[PDB]
Amino acid sequence: AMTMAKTLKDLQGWEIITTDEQGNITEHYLKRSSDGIKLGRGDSVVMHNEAAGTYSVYMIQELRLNTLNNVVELWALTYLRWFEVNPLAHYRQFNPDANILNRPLNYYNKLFSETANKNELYLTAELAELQLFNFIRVANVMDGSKWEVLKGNVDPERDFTVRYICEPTGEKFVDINIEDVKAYIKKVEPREAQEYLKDLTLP
Amino acid sequence: MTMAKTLKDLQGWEIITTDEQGNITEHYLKRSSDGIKLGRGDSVVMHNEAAGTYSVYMIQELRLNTLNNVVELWALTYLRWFEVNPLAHYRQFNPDANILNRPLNYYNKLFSETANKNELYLTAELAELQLFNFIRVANVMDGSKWEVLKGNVDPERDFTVRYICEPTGEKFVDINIEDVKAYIKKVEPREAQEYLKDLTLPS
Ligand SMILES: [Mn+2]
Ligand SMILES: [Mn+2]
Ligand SMILES: [Mn+2]
Repeated sequence: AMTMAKTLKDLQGWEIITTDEQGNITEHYLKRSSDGIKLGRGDSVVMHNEAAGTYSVYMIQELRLNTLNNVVELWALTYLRWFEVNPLAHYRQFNPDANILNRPLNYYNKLFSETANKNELYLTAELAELQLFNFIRVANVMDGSKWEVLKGNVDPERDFTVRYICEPTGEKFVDINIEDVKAYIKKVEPREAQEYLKDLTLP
Repeated sequence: MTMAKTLKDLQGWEIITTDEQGNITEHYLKRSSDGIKLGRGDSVVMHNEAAGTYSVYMIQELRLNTLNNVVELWALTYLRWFEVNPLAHYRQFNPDANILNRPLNYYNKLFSETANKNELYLTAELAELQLFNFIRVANVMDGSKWEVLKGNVDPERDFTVRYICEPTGEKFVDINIEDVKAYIKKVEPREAQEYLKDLTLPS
């Protein structure tokens, strides 16, 4: 018998659970045997981003299954973290000083990095392929109102708030109801959902 | 402040911005150490740790953040032979063959044994690449040039492309990789991507 070499990662045993329009036994979702964690469209996740030397957060948008060999591809909408926001572009849209006054740019860079909610994410329609071996934890993303309520009890590594969707460049913000984006993502087809989201920030 | 470096920092990739011709607008990346130059249209061999082997892409956009010089390298994903759907491929190029013998296995074995392992298949699916995973510039040519270079190919640098297809390795449409290359560095990134994407869709 061919004894296949394994790695610790193989102990987790991510399982592909397929279901029908509502029940079980099509729509797929991933379940980790070791702890029961389940991932599917609409779920936001904290992933290790080695290129950034820190974590990145995404909203799973598609579990692509290759029926010929069970190879799975996890695709997700990319959120931007505070340091990916274009401060000036942001203030020109929400701070009258940016358009009325002529303050030096550094003024807005310092102001943003000093006042921005570091746990406020910005949804973008830009898809990225994720690898399960980089999974950190399920993210708890909520809108501004819930955030106000939870403010005093936030787990800075799991809880985040989203009020806008914007271009990957961190500009052109559009108010959104993240909870509804989530419901919408797991309801309509992948390409249709992403395209709708992509058009929200362009004329 | 003494900044901590890694060997990667010795390569020093440089950002070069030029007009629609040259000078000091479009961007290119140049590695100071060996002079390697990368820009839209260029196909590249990258290490793919998720795949445990290399992957090939065609750079489609060099995104620059002029606020901090952080660059994002986006590229069209090529599929390698082992990512093609044997059935669909067989079924599309040889077929009008009323039958299918021992499906999966006969097709997987047949394709892998008759396919040009150095034939890539373009897809309009974008992926963000990291320079620290760059291996070498790929030499992707059309079918005619490949026959000429046939007996003198470098297995890890020389590739031939004749089709664009869906990321799932099906629905192959004839394309001229050289023409795609000229087109990519000529029109807007999104415009180019969207065009390539529709090439395999009903319309
Ligand atoms: Mn980005
Ligand atoms: Mn790695
Ligand atoms: Mn793929």
